[PDB]
Amino acid sequence: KPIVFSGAQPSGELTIGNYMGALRQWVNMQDDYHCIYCIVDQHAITVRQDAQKLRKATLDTLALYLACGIDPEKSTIFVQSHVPEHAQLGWALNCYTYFGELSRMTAENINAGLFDYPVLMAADILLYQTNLVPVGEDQKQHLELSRDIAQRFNALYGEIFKVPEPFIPKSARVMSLLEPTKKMSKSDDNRNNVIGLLEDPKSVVKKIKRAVTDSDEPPVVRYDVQNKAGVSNLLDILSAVTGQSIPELEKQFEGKMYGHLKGEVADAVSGMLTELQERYHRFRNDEAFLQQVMKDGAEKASAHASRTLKAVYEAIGFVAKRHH
Amino acid sequence: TKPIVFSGAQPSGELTIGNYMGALRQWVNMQDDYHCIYCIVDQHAITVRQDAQKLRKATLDTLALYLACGIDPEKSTIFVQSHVPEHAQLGWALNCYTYFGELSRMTQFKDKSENINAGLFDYPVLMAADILLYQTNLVPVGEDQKQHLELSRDIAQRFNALYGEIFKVPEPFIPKSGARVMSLLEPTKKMSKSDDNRNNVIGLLEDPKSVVKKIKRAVTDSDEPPVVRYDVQNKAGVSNLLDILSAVTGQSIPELEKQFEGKMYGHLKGEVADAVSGMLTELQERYHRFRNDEAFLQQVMKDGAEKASAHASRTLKAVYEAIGFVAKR
Ligand SMILES: Nc1ncnc2c1ncn2[C@@H]1O[C@H](COP(=O)(O)OC(=O)[C@@H](N)Cc2c[nH]c3ccccc23)[C@@H](O)[C@H]1O
Ligand SMILES: COc1ccc2nc[nH]c2c1
Repeated sequence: KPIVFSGAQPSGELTIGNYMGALRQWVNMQDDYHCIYCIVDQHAITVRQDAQKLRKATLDTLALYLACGIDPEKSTIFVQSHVPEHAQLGWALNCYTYFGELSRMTAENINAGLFDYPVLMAADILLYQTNLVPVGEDQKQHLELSRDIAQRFNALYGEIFKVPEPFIPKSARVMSLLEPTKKMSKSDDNRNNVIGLLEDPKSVVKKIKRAVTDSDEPPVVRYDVQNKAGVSNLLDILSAVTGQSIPELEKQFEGKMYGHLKGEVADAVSGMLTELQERYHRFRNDEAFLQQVMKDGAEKASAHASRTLKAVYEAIGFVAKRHH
Repeated sequence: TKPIVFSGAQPSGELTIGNYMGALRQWVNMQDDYHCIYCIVDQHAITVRQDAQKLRKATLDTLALYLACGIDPEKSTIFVQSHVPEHAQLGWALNCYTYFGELSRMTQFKDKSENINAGLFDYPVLMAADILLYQTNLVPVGEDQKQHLELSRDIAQRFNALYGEIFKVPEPFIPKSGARVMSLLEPTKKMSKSDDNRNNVIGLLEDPKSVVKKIKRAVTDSDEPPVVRYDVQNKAGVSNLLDILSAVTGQSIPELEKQFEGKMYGHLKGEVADAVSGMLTELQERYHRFRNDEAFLQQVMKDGAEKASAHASRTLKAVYEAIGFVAKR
């Protein structure tokens, strides 16, 4: 099976765009690939965090990924800081990364971590002999650096690393509720644009009801991204939840207004979210289960990570560690 | 418990008399008075590109040389940096509490700057992690590491202010003489352990006969008559020789100045060559005994890494608890 590596930020509150797009897709491909999910708490501290919130957010992220359907028996899920090999390889790879490359990544009051984290990101991927990396547009420059580091290192010492590839195929279109041209992003400043995975029925209704549509006369529920971005976004969201086709939904809403569309979308999204929240709260409230998931995952990751690091360390020419 | 001493040296190039006077000499003398931990910093060495076989050999060379200088494994903890994962772990964490401007302003980074890698830029942060891991009180180094040591104090204070008494704020221990030994043919420049011109340097593993010839050819000055007195502006070479003689013998500069009244640079150089040649002969005798005893070197690295890991993990656990990571179970 090809190895897939995904970094999960313990800070990003996931939206329905994250779930119905990328996540639900990957939950269904756990028997096709050897998937690795890394909760990146060492990346998170590049921005200053409240200590207690970061600890909570780490566990919130673990429970939500399990709630979405990540299976710790099939996939490997773990906390980044629990595996020392990431930092160990991170430093080694600093020495085979040009300063110019990090300065070219798109002044003196910035912390060194925020400047230097793309090297740790490269080490995260290269530790596990990774074949595929699903990235957004924003993470593409980081993957190229990881690929350039791997090729540069292999040219000097032989075939130590796999040169990773991006996962090209896309999933599910979910746009922002008040700016349907812009995609629904977890990083969005305005939260009225997004529907979080842990939102209750009343909060979704309020946000869906206020979603921008259009001033067509008569009002007509038809798919058209150019001219009816808002109405089209609501149909896409409804299609993603229920599995019904857009033309099937256009037939369903024939002679119906936007208020009735918005009601069916709110009803459907909350039906999906309520099952996901049952799972979330059940996993999140069981500390013994979360501890056992983290131990097994870190144990799995560390076994594989140490094999690569030992080869990296042997190649560079360090004296081998004495054990007992 | 005793206050803690930590220091380290790179296994790259070949250690000089400069490295001995500014650091190793103080390391040997501190062993009973304080709890001493000394480290071979192979992770710092790879910031400059090494041959793989040369790096492995240089690590074991450096270990043997510590032992030959008088670093006793029964008194001090001696280990290889890469054998303790906690150095890289804390190093990353301290990156997030170090400003970019602090690293870009570094003298040592600018001088070292074809292969300008991120490790060379990020060098002082890992050095801070080396020191702060062991609750270090004193750091015996040469003058050229003063700026690096300032940053690890700043980092320690900055972190402690936010999270409490996690680190000790370390203090430099720079010697009165031999803190900055200068090049023999270029006494305005520091003696390096990777100088292209080898005649600038007195290697610790260099043939004493060859070392005596380098001292004889060391540049002095055009003063008429020749006078042996300390003056780094106008008499850099003579001052460097007086400084070397002071540090080997333990005698002060004014003591030596009186001793050389009415004498010239032939007497000065004869004394320096004699004192240094005798020290390196004895040092190299002990060296080959330790260096060829692989089982002894294997046991020192094992015991040292074990002692280091126990202490380093105590500090890292508290750092990780403070910053808000979920603890490893
Ligand atoms: N010409 C000279 N005259 C007098 N002293 C000198 C001369 N050249 C070097 N030194 C001193 O020798 C020690 C080793 O330096 P390295 O370059 O091996 O290695 C270095 O420059 C350190 N960054 C290694 C290190 C890494 N982590 C640490 C933590 C604590 C202390 C030291 C370290 C140093 O103390 C240095 O000040
Ligand atoms: C890029 O990752 C790393 C890893 C360990 C480190 N220690 C100091 N800087 C570091 C950077």
